[PDB]
Order: sequence, then C-alpha cells, then structure tokens
Amino acid sequence: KELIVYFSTQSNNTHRFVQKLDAESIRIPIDEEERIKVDEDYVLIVPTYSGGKVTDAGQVDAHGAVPKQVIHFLNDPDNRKHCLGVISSGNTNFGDSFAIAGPVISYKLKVPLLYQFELIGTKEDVEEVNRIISETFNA
Amino acid sequence: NYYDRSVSPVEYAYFDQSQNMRAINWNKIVDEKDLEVWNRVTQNFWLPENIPVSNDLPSWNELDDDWQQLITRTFTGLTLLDTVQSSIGDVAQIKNSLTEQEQVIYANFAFMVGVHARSYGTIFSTLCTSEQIEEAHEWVVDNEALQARPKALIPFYTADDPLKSKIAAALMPGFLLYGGFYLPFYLSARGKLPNTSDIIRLILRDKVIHNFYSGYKYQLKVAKLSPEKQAEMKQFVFDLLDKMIGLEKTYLHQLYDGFGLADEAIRFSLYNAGKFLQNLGYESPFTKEETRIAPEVFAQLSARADFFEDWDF
Ligand SMILES: Cc1cc2nc3c(=O)[nH]c(=O)nc-3n(C[C@H](O)[C@H](O)[C@H](O)COP(=O)(O)O)c2cc1C
Ligand SMILES: [Ca+2]
Repeated sequence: KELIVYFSTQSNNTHRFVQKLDAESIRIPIDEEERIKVDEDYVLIVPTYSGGKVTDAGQVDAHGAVPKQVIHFLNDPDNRKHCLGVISSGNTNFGDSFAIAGPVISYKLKVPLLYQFELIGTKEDVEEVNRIISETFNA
Repeated sequence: NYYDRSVSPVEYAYFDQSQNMRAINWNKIVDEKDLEVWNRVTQNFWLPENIPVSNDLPSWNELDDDWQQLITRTFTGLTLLDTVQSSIGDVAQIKNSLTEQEQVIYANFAFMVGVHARSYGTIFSTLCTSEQIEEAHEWVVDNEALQARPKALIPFYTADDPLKSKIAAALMPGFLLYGGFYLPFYLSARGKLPNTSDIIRLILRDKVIHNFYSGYKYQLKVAKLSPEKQAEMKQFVFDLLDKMIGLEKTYLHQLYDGFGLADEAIRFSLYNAGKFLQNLGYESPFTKEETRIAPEVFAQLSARADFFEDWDF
C-alpha cells in the first residue's frame, strides 16, 4: 500500500519528480474550490512558496511556505492522520528559506521531514526517495 | 470578447498594426503563475543602501592587495553581466511575452538587475580605492575570456528567434554568474565580508525567480511546437550550454589563477548549469560528485541544505 500525496503549481516541477518515483501518487488540486479525501497512509511531497521573506525581527518568515491547497488538504483531520512523513522541494538560491515547507509541515503534523530536493529532481533524488518511502512504509 | 479581437500595445508596435490596442487587464488574469511571480518580486524590492557593508572593513583590510583585486575584478565582471541583462536581455523579453502581466514582470526584472549591478558600486564605494575600481574596469574591458561570454549571448537578444532569446534570458541568471558568486560565499565561510554576502543573497533571491520564470515561459512555447522542432530546440539548448560552460571554465581558470578556487567555482557553476536545465524541463546529466562543493561554503548559500491563518490546527 505505498502511496504519495503531492502538490504542484501550473509549473509542474514537483508533478514531474513524483511521476519518476515507483509509488502510486494522488495530486492535491490547484483549484481552491476542489478538495480530495485520502483514506490510506501516504508520504506528502510539496514545493515551497515563502519567496525568501524575512520578518522585522530578522528571521525567515515561513508565511506561504506551505501552499494554501496543502493547508486545506491537511486541515481535514481524516486526511491529516494518514501522513507518515513529508518531503519538501524548492531551490537552494532561496538560502535560509530553502525547502522550508517541509520543516513547517513536520512541526505542525509531528511527522519526520524525510528528504529535501530541488525542481524536477536528479537520478540520485529518485533513487533516494524511492528507498526512503519504502523504508517509511516498512518501519 | 474584446481580448480576442485586440492586441497589447507591444504586439501592435512590433508585430501587428491591423488591430486596435487593449489596456492590460489585472482583473481577468490568463496565468495565475504571473500574479504569483509579480507579487513576490515586487514584495522583495530592495536597494543596496539598506545593507551597510562598512562592517566588512575589518575583514576586508586583513585581505592582501591580490585578494582585494580578485574581489574587485570578480564583482566588476558580474556588474558587466548584470548591465547586459538590464539594458538588453530582460527588456528584449517584453515584446515576446505570452501574457500581458509577463510584459510588466520583465520590466521589473530589467530594473532589479540594474539594482544588482548598482549594488557592486555600493560595495566598492565602502571598501575600494579609486585605483582598485578603475584597474578592475580596465581588466574587464581587456579580458577576452570574460568578454567572450556576454558576446555569445547578446546576438540571441537582438535576433528574431524569440525561443533562443528566452533560453539566453534563462541562462544568464540561471548559470553564468555562479562562478563569481562562489567567491563571496568562500570568504563569508571564513567570516570575511559577511555583509557583502547578504547583498549576494538578496541578488540570488531575485535571480532564482528570473531563471524559473524565463524557464517556465520557454516550456509553454516549446510544448506547442512539433516533436521534430522540440528535439531541435533541445539540441540547441545542450549545444549552447556546452559552449557557455567551455567559455566560463576558460574565464574562471584565468580569474582564480594563483588562488586555487577555479576547481570549486567550476563545480558550483555546473551545479547551477544543472538547475538551469531542470527549469527548462530537461534532466541534468551532472553527477552529485561533479557538482559537489565544500560543506562550509554551501552552508553560506543555504544552511537548510543540511553545525556551520487558514491552518485549523
Ligand atoms: C514565487 C516563488 C517563490 C518561491 N519561494 C521559494 C522558497 O521560499 N523556498 C524554496 O526553496 N523555493 C522557492 N521557490 C522555488 C519553487 O519551490 C520551485 O520552483 C519548485 O520546483 C516549484 O514546484 P512546482 O512547479 O511543483 O510548483 C519559489 C518559486 C516561486 C515562483
Ligand atoms: Ca526555482
């Protein structure tokens, strides 16, 4: 019963990475008027959209790190209880805001941050996420 | 429907005078990705005056004349590439836009890359002598290896092939400056010029979106071409990147001669070459080994790489 739940904007970077992985996947809809209902365990794979904001204070502002559609998904407690762990993506050029949707979701759900990657991923990323998902569903 | 029987002014100006002009419509948006990018780059507006680099004077003064010269040369070289992108590259993208908002976003890009160029001046004003500044300008003008790189890209901006222009527009912020951006991260990993690298981080926060956006618009246009022309465009991308990687390596081996940084800087360059390809929708052929840099340097770019209201719950 290996399953991925993922979100991807119109640019479809996260979509293309997930389509290279071995496990079955379900897409969280872009349209904010649509929701999905998941009744099986999944690893969550999402990109980051904080845009490298900083507060008045001076720390990383994580507002909008997690796409609104992913919050709506996780707000349904039936969806939320089935998350085994989170894999986040982005671009290291966002510096201290790189892939921070992962830490945010990990904190909110109390689930492991399993992996971080960039854009559509490399061969190495596919191989590593394939192994990590398997081990997440085994242990 | 007014939109389908009218053209944007820039379409009217350069391509089609047969139809009347429509004002930009920000109320009925064709592509939400345009609104996402517009809101972020405008909300991320910054000026280099608001990062004071006078706190870099102690670490700067501890560098010998050779290292000071290397920094001034590297940064004056980056200033040239930003000058190319601000005055030619990003403004050339406006007329080839798929959407109205894209026309305004590229006007933002052209301005903000001008701010990038201007920020090196702010660093020089604080740290450099008049002689160090002028020597760096002479060195940039007289450096053929340096000059070869922008000279290869500019023709795509002034020619009539909008897709090749778009690839060049992605390659500049996606690849060509990272060989130079290695240096400030190398130094700030040793506690040297820490405020200067805050300016670099604000520049990268802009350039990462510029690369993404030009890559995203490239993909929407090629997806409509025949499989044969899609294959031709892919070959062109890989052939151009090969040529640009060649020119960059020649340049960085000269730039970093006697400093021993060329090896690491080139691996940082190829790391970014790989991200350029991915944001065009092509797989990176570079190994993790091939694009590896020292952990302490990478942590200066992103510590998150790892020691060095709608929520209902
Ligand atoms: C407006 C905008 C803001 C972004 N902000 C971040 C960020 O804060 N951190 C990060 O790591 N990546 C950031 N990125 C990079 C994206 O997460 C990256 O392009 C990702 O691969 C996009 O996934 P998608 O195409 O599936 O939406 C941003 C991209 C855009 C366009
Ligand atoms: Ca990106």
